[PDB]
Amino acid sequence: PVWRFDDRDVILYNIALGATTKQLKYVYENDSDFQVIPTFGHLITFNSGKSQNSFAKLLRNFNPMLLLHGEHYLKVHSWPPPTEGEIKTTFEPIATTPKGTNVVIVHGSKSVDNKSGELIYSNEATYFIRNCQADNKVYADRPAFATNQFLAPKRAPDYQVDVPVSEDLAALYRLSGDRNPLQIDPNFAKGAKFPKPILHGMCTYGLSAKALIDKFGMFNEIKARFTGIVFPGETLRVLAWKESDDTIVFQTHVVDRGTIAINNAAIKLVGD
Amino acid sequence: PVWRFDDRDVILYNIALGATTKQLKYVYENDSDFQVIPTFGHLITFNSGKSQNSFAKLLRNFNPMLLLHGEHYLKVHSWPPPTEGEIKTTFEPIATTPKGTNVVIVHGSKSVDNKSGELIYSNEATYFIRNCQADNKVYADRPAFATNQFLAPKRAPDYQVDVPVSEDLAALYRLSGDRNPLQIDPNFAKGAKFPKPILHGMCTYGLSAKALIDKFGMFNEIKARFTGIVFPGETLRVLAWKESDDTIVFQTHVVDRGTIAINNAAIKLVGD
Ligand SMILES: CCCCCCC[C@@H](O)CC(=O)SCCNC(=O)CCNC(=O)[C@H](O)C(C)(C)COP(=O)(O)OP(=O)(O)OC[C@H]1O[C@@H](n2cnc3c(N)ncnc32)[C@H](O)[C@@H]1OP(=O)(O)O
Ligand SMILES: CCCCCCC[C@@H](O)CC(=O)SCCNC(=O)CCNC(=O)[C@H](O)C(C)(C)COP(=O)(O)OP(=O)(O)OC[C@H]1O[C@@H](n2cnc3c(N)ncnc32)[C@H](O)[C@@H]1OP(=O)(O)O
Repeated sequence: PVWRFDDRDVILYNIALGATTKQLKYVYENDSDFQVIPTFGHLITFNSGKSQNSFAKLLRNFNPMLLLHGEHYLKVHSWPPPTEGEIKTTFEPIATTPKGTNVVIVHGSKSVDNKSGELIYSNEATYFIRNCQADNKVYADRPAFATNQFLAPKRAPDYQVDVPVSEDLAALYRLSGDRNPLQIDPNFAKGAKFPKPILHGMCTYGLSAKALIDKFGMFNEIKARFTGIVFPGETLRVLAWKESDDTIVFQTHVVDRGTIAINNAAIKLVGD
Repeated sequence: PVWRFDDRDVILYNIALGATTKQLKYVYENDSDFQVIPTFGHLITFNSGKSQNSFAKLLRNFNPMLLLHGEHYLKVHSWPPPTEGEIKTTFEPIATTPKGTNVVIVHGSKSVDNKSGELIYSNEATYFIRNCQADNKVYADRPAFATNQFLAPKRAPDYQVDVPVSEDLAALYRLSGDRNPLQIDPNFAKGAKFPKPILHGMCTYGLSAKALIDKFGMFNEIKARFTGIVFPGETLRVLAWKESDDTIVFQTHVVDRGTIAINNAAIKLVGD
């Protein structure tokens, strides 16, 4: 379950989240401040091989076509996140909860340096799966940040910014590891009850992450709920509330349809 | 000297050349017509290890910073080009010719399938190197197509298309293998007497090739002279003439400055 990556991966990922040559630190591997947007650490989800599917042991009548990314939580334990090297990931179940004819499963992971043993990333993916069953069980504990609902305060955001999503971004973003046909193949997306392919939840998430970093700087911790779908070609609106010296609460909206794509979300800033 | 590549490399390359999700044949690995734009075969130039620099052994006063891609010839011998596998490449010098304080050097290569021995690609790369010296020598015979002038006919073009070059295109394109700082680092480009980083010769070429394919179909042989620089953010204009059942002659102009970027160029269409 070893993920091998280098600056090519870093740059291909950063570019997909909107890094331009105005920011050589994200797109040029020899730049003095070369760095990867920390949501990159989620990619153990897709590049750890067969063991990454171990959540499915707990599901009855699982059709991957009907799976949606429901929430994601990511912690970077070792700062800054590496731009090259080797990471070994170990997976474990956290919880399964029936929601009507749906299931919500929480899949937990730890990602270490495969050379040294050093803890680098921790992830908790939550899937919302339609027409699926599972036992009502809790298996493991979670950090508070991961279950914080991070309700936006009832006041205007301290910061707001629009982020265009290219019609072709899913095709580029998916090269980072998530080959799900759902986001590229119209006939597959049609079988999952969408009128055309949708945008990877983790893409919206990274686009939001990137926008927040330009404004508030780097973070080592992130959690969010995917509350509504995004299509390639649409324009996102990232709303940000600075709730402490440390913590930025946010929402990502779809300008075009007036829905909320990301809710119950926050980042925790690395300090100085 | 083994290049390992797969659908990811293919799609990453296709996108940099302007392939969109309207063309799933170029950007989705499970499309039944999944295929790579054949200029992909030049990439042995960058993905074959240290032996690929062997041309420099014939050079005196060589500074890589002062190197420019001068001409390029590619033949595809095995149709269609593979979208995954392993290719072993071997290189030979073809010619060195001093032009005043410059050197023109031609670097020959054959790229086989590493498992089978099958000739996949052949390349002839011509570099124009400023402030360089070399002997006046001819080492090898060359195909007619590689040395053809392909004079643009006097009549009006049969076909004409504009191809906009994103200002960020260099940053994506170079992930296909060519890591030269000339195209990304403004400081290095300044050392080369360019007011901003230039676009990769092979990108202009691939962009041009892509546009030619959308109109004329697939080709298995291509040759072009790089006669003018291109800057990312500029608009290319491809000019084309059908000169036989086999052969399409072209040029690529830079609209913004009224220069000729690619001249003395043709493609050989794939048969029936
Ligand atoms: C190899 C590993 C593979 C793993 C990665 C897989 C590949 C990935 O590429 C997949 C993707 O990227 S898919 C795209 C990203 N996600 C989305 O777009 C989801 C957008 N949100 C929605 O369509 C709805 O919130 C929707 C449809 C999810 C739910 O909305 P509703 O149908 O209106 O459900 P609702 O009636 O609101 O809620 C029922 C109960 O579920 C809880 N809940 C709601 N949304 C949730 C969510 N997003 N995550 C977790 N739980 C959620 C509610 O609390 C409710 O519970 P309760 O009744 O106890 O209050
Ligand atoms: C393993 C790793 C290897 C890596 C390899 C490559 C890595 C890459 O990153 C490199 C790139 O992509 S660099 C960018 C691409 N190239 C360009 O943009 C060049 C555009 N062309 C020019 O600026 C000029 O034609 C220019 C500057 C090239 C020449 O024009 P001039 O200085 O005006 O010279 P001129 O008076 O026109 O001619 C002098 C003699 O040189 C010959 N010549 C001219 N252009 C040539 C060319 N493009 N190719 C070959 N020979 C050329 C002329 O024939 C003339 O010789 P003669 O008088 O005997 O005929």
